[PDB]
Amino acid sequence: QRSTSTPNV
Amino acid sequence: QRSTSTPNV
Amino acid sequence: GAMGSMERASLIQKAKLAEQAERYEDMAAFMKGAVEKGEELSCEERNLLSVAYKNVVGGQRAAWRVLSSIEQKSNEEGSEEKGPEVREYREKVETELQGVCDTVLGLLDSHLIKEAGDAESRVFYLKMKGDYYRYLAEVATGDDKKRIIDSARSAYQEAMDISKKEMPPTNPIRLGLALNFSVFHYEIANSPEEAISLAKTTFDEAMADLHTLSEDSYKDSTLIMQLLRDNLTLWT
Amino acid sequence: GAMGSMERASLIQKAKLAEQAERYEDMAAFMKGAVEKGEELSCEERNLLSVAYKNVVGGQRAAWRVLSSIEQKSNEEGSEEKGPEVREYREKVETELQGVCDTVLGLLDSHLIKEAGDAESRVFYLKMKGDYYRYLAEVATGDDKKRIIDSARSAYQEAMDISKKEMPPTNPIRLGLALNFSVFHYEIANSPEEAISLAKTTFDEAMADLHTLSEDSYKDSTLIMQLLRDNLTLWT
Ligand SMILES: *CC(=O)NCC1CCN(C(=O)C2(Nc3ccc(Cl)cc3)CCCC2)CC1
Ligand SMILES: *CC(=O)NCC1CCN(C(=O)C2(Nc3ccc(Cl)cc3)CCCC2)CC1
Ligand SMILES: [Cl-]
Ligand SMILES: [Cl-]
Ligand SMILES: [Mg+2]
Ligand SMILES: [Mg+2]
Ligand SMILES: [Mg+2]
Ligand SMILES: [Mg+2]
Ligand SMILES: [Mg+2]
Ligand SMILES: [Mg+2]
Repeated sequence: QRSTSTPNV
Repeated sequence: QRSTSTPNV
Repeated sequence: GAMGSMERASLIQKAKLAEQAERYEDMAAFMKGAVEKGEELSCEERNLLSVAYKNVVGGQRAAWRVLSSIEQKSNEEGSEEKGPEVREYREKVETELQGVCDTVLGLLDSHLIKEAGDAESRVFYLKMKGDYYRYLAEVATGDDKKRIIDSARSAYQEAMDISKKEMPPTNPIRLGLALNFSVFHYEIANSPEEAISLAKTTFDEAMADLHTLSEDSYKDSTLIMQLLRDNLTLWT
Repeated sequence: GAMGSMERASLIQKAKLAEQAERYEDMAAFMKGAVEKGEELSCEERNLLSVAYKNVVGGQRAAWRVLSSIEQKSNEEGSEEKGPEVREYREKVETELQGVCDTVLGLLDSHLIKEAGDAESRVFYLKMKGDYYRYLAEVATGDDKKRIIDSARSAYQEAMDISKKEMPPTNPIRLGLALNFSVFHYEIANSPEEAISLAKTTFDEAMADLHTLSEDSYKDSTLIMQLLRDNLTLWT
């Protein structure tokens, strides 16, 4: 599973 | 609500 | 054609890859290239063509509906009329949608339909022809709205006539055709009673033939029958 | 520029419409047009630019990962090596992705960053610069992989330095920057301990400043803090 970056919403 | 047509899958 | 230098088999392979990658505009371009090789399409290849263009036009239809709704709300006395931008952008998307439909109709006319001699192929392509005229009808307002509607009706009717003569009532192509023609009647032709009658007769005649099917064919047919039932529930 | 004839305000309005319609390639084109008018962007407009390009590149990244996976599986001894098509198509998508990154980096270099004098604007654009070098890094294999990685690091570091001097630890731009830089460290720079340390320190320093915030600002900050926590849970 990939790390989470800043989303759009 | 709109009628359902033949889907892709 | 940008795809003229690529092998037919490579185009088909890349269409399959594009599908996996959810790159439907690429998928459509690859399949257009494959059609333009001039050879007839197999069942699997016909499905690839359909999936690709349905996804492309589906995105366009969804966008057009969003923009049309905003435009209609904007063109009223309540909030504010914010200049030409919503109309301009709706028109842009509309024109792009019409272009995609014209492309698909062009492939069908040059020369998929005329070379299609088996029932499965011919009905499939005539259904597609009906579908893409129906998508044009969804956005038509001018001098040709009636003619566009009649073109869809005529394609669907020819497909129906062949399907009733040549295919069992459970055949998934026959079922999907009837489903879509019933949607045409309800949503486009302002003929809800025709829509309901077609859907009911199609469902019932399929039900009566299910006993002839293998497990896998039963799954295929009943999945489409469910959609007929969903529409009948919505319409009645 | 295809957008050179359109008013700035019309481009911004159409970007908002495109967002509603989920037409992110259009949204990006409209926002590129707006940037190319030469005026600085507002906060809302910076967000529109980011949303548009993140969605476009996000689709490309997802597609590239699917194709890369198929390619890697194809390039083994087990199934079958099916000629050049997977590599060719992965390369096409890769090149398109690199092009989008180059476009965004170009806007930042000409001339968003140099005109950005406020902390919020400058940090925002430097974070974006880091992000799009990071996306280039995800697909880089050649002579410049190291240099691409260093370019991302340098942009993120400059952004961090400004953010620590000029913004509170709860500022959403500062938080999102730190989040993304921590992802860079973990996923790109092979520095998981740096990633973990940055995420933990960022989270803790934000926690301690939450008491200063309004209800709405609290929501903004804590939403990003949750993402830091999710990564820390994944990484440890
Ligand atoms: C052999 C041939 O031409 N087959 C086309 C093939 C039939 C099976 N099938 C389906 O059942 C679904 N889609 C369609 C699409 C068009 C028509 Cl006319 C009928 C059915 C797949 C999911 C919904 C039903 C795919 C196409
Ligand atoms: C004033 C200004 O430039 N604001 C940018 C704005 C900050 C608020 N915001 C967010 O919190 C989300 N997205 C981003 C995007 C980039 C950065 Cl650096 C930080 C936060 C919106 C959903 C996730 C957080 C939008 C952008
Ligand atoms: Cl427009
Ligand atoms: Cl290719
Ligand atoms: Mg050949
Ligand atoms: Mg008023
Ligand atoms: Mg028009
Ligand atoms: Mg002007
Ligand atoms: Mg073998
Ligand atoms: Mg390459």
